[PDB]
Amino acid sequence: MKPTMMTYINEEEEMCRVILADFQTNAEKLESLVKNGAKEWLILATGSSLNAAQSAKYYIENLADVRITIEEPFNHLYYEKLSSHLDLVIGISQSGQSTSTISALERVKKEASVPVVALTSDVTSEIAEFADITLDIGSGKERVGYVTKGFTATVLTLMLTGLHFAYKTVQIDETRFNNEISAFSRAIDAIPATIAETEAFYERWQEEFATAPKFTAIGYGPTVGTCKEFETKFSETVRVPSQGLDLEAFMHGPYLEVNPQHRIFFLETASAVTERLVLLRDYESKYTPFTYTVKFGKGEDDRTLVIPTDLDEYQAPFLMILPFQILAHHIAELKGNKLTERIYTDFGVAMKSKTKPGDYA
Amino acid sequence: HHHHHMKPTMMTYINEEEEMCRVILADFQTNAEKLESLVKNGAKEWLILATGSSLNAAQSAKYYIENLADVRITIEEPFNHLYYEKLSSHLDLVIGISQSGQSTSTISALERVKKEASVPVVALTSDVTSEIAEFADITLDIGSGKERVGYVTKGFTATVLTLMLTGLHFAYKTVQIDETRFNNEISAFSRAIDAIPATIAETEAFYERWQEEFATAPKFTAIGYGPTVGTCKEFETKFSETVRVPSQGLDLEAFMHGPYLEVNPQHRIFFLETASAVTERLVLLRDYESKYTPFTYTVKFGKGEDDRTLVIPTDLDEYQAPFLMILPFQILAHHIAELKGNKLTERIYTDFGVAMKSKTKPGDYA
Repeated sequence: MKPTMMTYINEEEEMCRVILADFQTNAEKLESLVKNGAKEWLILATGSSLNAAQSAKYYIENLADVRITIEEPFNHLYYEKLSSHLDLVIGISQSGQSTSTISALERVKKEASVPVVALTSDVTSEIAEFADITLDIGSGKERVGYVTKGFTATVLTLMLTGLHFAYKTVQIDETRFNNEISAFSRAIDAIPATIAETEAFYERWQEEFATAPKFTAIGYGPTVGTCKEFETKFSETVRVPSQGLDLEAFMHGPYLEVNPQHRIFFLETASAVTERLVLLRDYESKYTPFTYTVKFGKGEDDRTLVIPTDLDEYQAPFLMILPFQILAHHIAELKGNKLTERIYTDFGVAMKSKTKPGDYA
Repeated sequence: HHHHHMKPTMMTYINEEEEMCRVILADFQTNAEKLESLVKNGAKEWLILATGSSLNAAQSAKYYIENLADVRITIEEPFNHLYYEKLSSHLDLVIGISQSGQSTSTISALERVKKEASVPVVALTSDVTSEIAEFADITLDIGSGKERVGYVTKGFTATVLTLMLTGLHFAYKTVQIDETRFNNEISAFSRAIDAIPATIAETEAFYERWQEEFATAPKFTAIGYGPTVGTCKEFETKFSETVRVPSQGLDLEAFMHGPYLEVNPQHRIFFLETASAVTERLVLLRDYESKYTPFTYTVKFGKGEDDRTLVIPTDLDEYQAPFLMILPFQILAHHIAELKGNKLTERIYTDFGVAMKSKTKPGDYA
């Protein structure tokens, strides 16, 4: 039997337990390159790796004295200038085989003396050549190309690395450090219940998904990274048009597209701007009956998928993606998309975007 | 006087672009000087705060400006910026852009910058008397006048041109390009403006040739790279608002890390082709996807391979290209929307901006 996305989703709980138990050693490796701190970071990543970076960015910036810029690497190589104020560069590629990410790091290594870290699931892959250190996201080899556990591993590894960096640079104290670890431990404990809740939600609403012509996920701040990975996952698997959007970006064009067949997910986190999400959900629910909320802790009705733990908005993207990983798989299979039958398998090599054929079952 | 049958349409405003651009070109040195008065010691790090079509305009002009001047431009969504971003210690200039000047996100993000930092702030808008002007040191007019259709066309074009010409003048004034280059750039934009009517006509011919392929299109994609990613984002905004089927503007290489797996034989895919270091990558992708959807099209300058290419009849380089490369899509958005029966003069969701707290006032729409 070939693995499926569910194979890997079911492996996330233990994988994250291990990452949380062992994160200080990778963080120490990174810290040793920037012993006086590193105020300005550049992350070079594409696809789910870029979405992972976007998902972790504000958690890191909230705790550490750090500003993170995230750039698509092909664009970066050919069109961007390097900042003279850069203190650390991180390249992220789960496979370590995306040519754009590799090539962008090579350019940074050739042009600047800034420390370069690679983050990957295969520390012997091609990306390692152009980094001072190469760190392991802790996923192992994921043999389904519609990445689930590897995305989650990247997000958690980034967050915990930033957490430790904040502590080592004396931006937070031991109590805050430990309380953050406790939050992640509780979230990991909630993974099976989160899977169960998503199963229940899917079973309840499956008739609304079978012929849905369009999906949209709306988030804000940290959860824009979750919306981008929703987009990537749904596009690749469900294969109907799917969009992940910032709440306020939505208000300057996308709202005009809404029709009564749109299926729209609202990602709700506790924040200074939640009232704006509530206004928009109430408004759009008048025009489409196919609205859903994903949120933490509390729920009000059966159109809300309640993740049974509490995370703050910065931590939230670690677990907020999980329901969507599952829904992408289940809705794709419902539509008859047969996800173990691979498609466009010659593309990465033909297009010069991958060093090798995908190592997928 | 409201006359229901005499309302302006997207075509009204498209048809005003040529004359509007002549006037912008005539007068560009004045706005540029106003900006330059705020950054006399130089300005290497710029932040542009803008949303929607204003953001897409910034993205469309960014690499033109960076190619001529030793400047780095960061473009940020203003709501997100206000609530989630830190300011760089190294920022030299902030530009807020809003065509109406009434987008609360952009206004509030500038307010934060005015309250927290001493960095000069410029606002670019069609209405210099609007709310955005409160939170800028100087407020510059994009030169469009009042556009009373929500699906902006001329205003978008005015913003891209105003940004490019401002950056051109900045580069020349600061002795980063020579007089020959400065004058050659003005001539390139003048030729492009003069090519607007022919570009309209070519787009009409292309639309007439392929309209049957657009009528029942369920998904559109536009693919670009470097400068033309801005054009792709404005394609996405315009098509989503008017044609109202899922419409995506994508970077060439980003397409290769997820979107390619969505392709099916109903996808209508536009390839934006400019001369560049990376055009061979676009050729590879077009040839590959043409095996899996029959609905492929190219938009390019100068000359074209076949009748599935829309040929914009002037010579613009890749950095200048986004000024004119949007024009065919503005026309196509209109025409395809109307073909689909979408009745664009019938306003929709008109309570939204005020109810959602994203606009300070109702839209001034015909």
